[PDB]
Amino acid sequence: DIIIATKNGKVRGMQLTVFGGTVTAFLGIPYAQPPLGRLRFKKPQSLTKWSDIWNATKYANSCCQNIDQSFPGFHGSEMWNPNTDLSEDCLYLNVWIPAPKPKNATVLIWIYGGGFQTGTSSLHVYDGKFLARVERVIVVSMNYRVGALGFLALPGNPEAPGNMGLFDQQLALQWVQKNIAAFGGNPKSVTLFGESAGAASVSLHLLSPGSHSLFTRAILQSGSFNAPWAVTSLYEARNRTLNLAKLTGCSRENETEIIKCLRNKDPQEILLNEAFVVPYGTPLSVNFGPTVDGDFLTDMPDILLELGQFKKTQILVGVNKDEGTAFLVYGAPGFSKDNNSIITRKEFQEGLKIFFPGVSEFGKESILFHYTDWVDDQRPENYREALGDVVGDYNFICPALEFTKKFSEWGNNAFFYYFEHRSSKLPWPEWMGVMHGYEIEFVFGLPLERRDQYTKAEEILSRSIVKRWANFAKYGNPQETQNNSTSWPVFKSTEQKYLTLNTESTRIMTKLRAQQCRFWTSFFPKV
Ligand SMILES: *[C@@H]1O[C@H](CO)[C@@H](O)[C@H](O)[C@H]1NC(C)=O
Ligand SMILES: *[C@@H]1O[C@H](CO)[C@@H](O)[C@H](O)[C@H]1NC(C)=O
Ligand SMILES: *P(=O)(O)Oc1ccccc1C
Ligand SMILES: [Cl-]
Repeated sequence: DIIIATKNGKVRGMQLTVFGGTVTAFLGIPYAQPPLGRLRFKKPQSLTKWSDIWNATKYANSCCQNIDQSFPGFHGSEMWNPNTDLSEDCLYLNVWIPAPKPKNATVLIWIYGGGFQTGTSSLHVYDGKFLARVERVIVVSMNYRVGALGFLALPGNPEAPGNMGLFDQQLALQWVQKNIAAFGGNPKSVTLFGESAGAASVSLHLLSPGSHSLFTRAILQSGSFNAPWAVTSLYEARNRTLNLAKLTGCSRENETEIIKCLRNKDPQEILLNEAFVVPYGTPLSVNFGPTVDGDFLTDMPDILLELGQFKKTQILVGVNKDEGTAFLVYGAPGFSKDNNSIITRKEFQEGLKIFFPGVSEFGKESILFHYTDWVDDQRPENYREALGDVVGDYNFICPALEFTKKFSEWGNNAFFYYFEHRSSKLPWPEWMGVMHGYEIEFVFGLPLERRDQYTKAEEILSRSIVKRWANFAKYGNPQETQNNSTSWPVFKSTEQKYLTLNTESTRIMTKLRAQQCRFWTSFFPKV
């Protein structure tokens, strides 16, 4: 039997055999009072002590959320869908520790993406047993509230102050601080890592004074707070909270009464109205996400970044070669996962309307002008490739690069990667390339399991990535020192060196998407 005593009480785990070894999993440990009843939309309350033991032997409830129903039965989309019961009672976390119990282990804390609207820690691609086994780090991941239940904002008013889901994450980092030493973890060596909204979450913890002392280093996969989908303004969070109230018939005059009304609704009624709090949406709509609450976030984060107001430490940042492709089949005319999606100039233009609904005629045209000046000729996939690049560059790549330059300008070592490998098992079609979210299985070490139909070259690549991530967490330096590897250089501004990740040749390059990103971060914010 394997029992650990934590501040709030005893917890029992279970033994897992991985790679001829053993890993101890503590799945579903509670870290806050369930935010039910009068607690909905509030910050998370600390947990009530318990006698007896807590059986942490299965993944807990996932947080209430709408599910992707565009491709029922298709693994490509359903692998991201929640794999545990949905419930408002969902504030739990997981711990994987190597066996035997480590002495002073570096800790990796995972934060999932999901556009702040979806996600759960219990996904197969976030299984931390491989990392614990192979690198002897301890892996932690938590569930946190998403959508309106987690980001509904009536700013000021503590009944629904905004950013609750970010505070869920923060209370969990706190739990690691007070508890991880009992699991053989080193609270002084904690690395946050996350992807998409997870990565943008990590970036926000870098700015939040309440998070400063709760971690050491940070890894941001395909995401940062300066991404255009990442932070809702005070003015439009307001319109959204109100619109949600009208739709749900909770429009009151006393703001606190509106919240009280919203508290006596079935989550389904709130989930089903979330999508219409906006006049026109995009496949990348974040209807309820982070705001400037004056608490977790004390000012507009672009200002804090620009002015050096963040945790001074090392960061590891990167993106995938075809970030934008994933989103083209959730709306763009002429696009399908089931054919090669050769679209026309008119389908491209219509495609911008989908992705940039609120921008001017001139704005959509400026994008067209920048991305359609090509050569030879008359290449049928021109418009197809270009639209994917538009969405990728604007939503992910350029803000990640920009974040990194700005962060590095204040003295800290930063490391940038460009993930170029399309998985051998990718269920999506070839034209969609190296998709958003498909580096994760490599980071978490799935290809190490050689019964899982990955090629050997993928096993090797994953092993190197796992080693780089682990060395970054342990030592702030994402090198692989033992197997004649390419050194990964710091990303300085001006020089802007980055490292390519692929199965064949690993290369140092400079100035990723220079021309494109010049268009986005300099010209485009003016339109
Ligand atoms: C673990 O490591 C830290 C250094 O980061 C040290 O301060 C702490 O005392 C160590 N605790 C032990 C002995 O496990
Ligand atoms: C609104 O109602 C709440 C709950 O009864 C009360 O606490 C608050 O003081 C009221 N505020 C206003 C502006 O009437
Ligand atoms: P992530 O996979 O969470 O991608 C989304 C989805 C919806 C909205 C925004 C974003 C970044
Ligand atoms: Cl509080």
